[PDB]
Amino acid sequence: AKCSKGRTASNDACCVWFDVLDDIQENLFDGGECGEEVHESLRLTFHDAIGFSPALTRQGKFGGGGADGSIMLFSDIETNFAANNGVDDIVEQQKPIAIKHQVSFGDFIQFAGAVGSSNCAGGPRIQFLAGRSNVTKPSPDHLVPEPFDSVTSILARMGDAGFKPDEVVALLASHSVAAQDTIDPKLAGHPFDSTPSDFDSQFFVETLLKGTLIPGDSLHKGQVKSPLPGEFRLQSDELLARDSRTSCEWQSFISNPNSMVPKFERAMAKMATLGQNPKKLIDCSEVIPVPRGRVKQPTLPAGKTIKDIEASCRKAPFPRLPTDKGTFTSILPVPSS
Ligand code: HEM
Ligand SMILES: [Ca+2]
Ligand SMILES: [Ca+2]
Repeated sequence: AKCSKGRTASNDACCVWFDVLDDIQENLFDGGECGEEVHESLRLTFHDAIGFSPALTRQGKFGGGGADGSIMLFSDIETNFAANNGVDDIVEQQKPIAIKHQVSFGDFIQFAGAVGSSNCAGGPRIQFLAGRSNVTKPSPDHLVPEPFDSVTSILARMGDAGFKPDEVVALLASHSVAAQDTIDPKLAGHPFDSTPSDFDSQFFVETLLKGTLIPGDSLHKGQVKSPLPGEFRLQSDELLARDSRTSCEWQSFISNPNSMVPKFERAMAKMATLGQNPKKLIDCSEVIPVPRGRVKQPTLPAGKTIKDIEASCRKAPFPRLPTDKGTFTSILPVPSS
């Protein structure tokens, strides 16, 4: 099929997505940047999709429709769930764009996450299927993991949704391009790793450092001490890096950084289709841009040593990494306008 600007797709119904791509790249994402709107859009993929619970369905209760646009269509309900603090900003930015292009909310949310992540250095190229229906119901509350939930709780929730522990760790590669706004609002924009525009393994390294700093005036629910000026640390990430159920796979992204993109891609393709049958969607994956940037070598931050790493994988020692020279410079907050 002939799409706009001389582009083609095997299925004519993919053509619309090239026009959505141009709009979000130029406007929402300020010229194809891996910044604030990308980070928010990637988080939104999870907050929409994870509202899916076979455990509830099996007890004769509504379990949620998964990657169905519900968080957007029913934003008034879902964005007031506690675990959805901070999501309404991006939902309200995205909603009129989906409507103006007459594409479904569920499809738009996943598309924005896939396009956006491809803008990050060394980023993924997530599969993109289209055809999700807008006709759904609001998610039940209490289906989105919180940063104060135990590893047992997070793994049981994610397991109900369909993800093994290794896949939970892979999905958390997203925290390599990520910041917080609502855990400590005064430190809004402080990222989870030193490189929030690079889809790299710094998140996995830096979460294994000993927490030594309270970045603001106090700690807050869901937060623990951070290791580096400018960085923010979630309670949950700290625990998952160190728990025996997840610690080896956490370290695996440091030992074998080349695996991060493929494992994230596979887990995201699954997440993006919770509540859907791919065989009844169309494959518009070719619309997603090809990411740029090499696989970076993970390093220890300037001023840190191996003694600062709380190595937690029983079977295998923490890999030998280079250490950045000199003294550490505080990590810049992520810009937002
Ligand atoms: C496994 C349990 C998870 C927990 C407990 C968790 C928790 C959080 C929290 C507390 C924040 C900061 C929210 C705020 O204060 O602004 C956050 C941000 C983020 N999360 Fe996670 N998350 C998890 C899984 C995921 C998954 C599966 C993805 C997507 C694949 C994801 C993508 C992101 C992104 C990209 C951000 C950055 C948002 C921004 O910069 O505005 N998270 N997460
Ligand atoms: Ca949903
Ligand atoms: Ca990073």
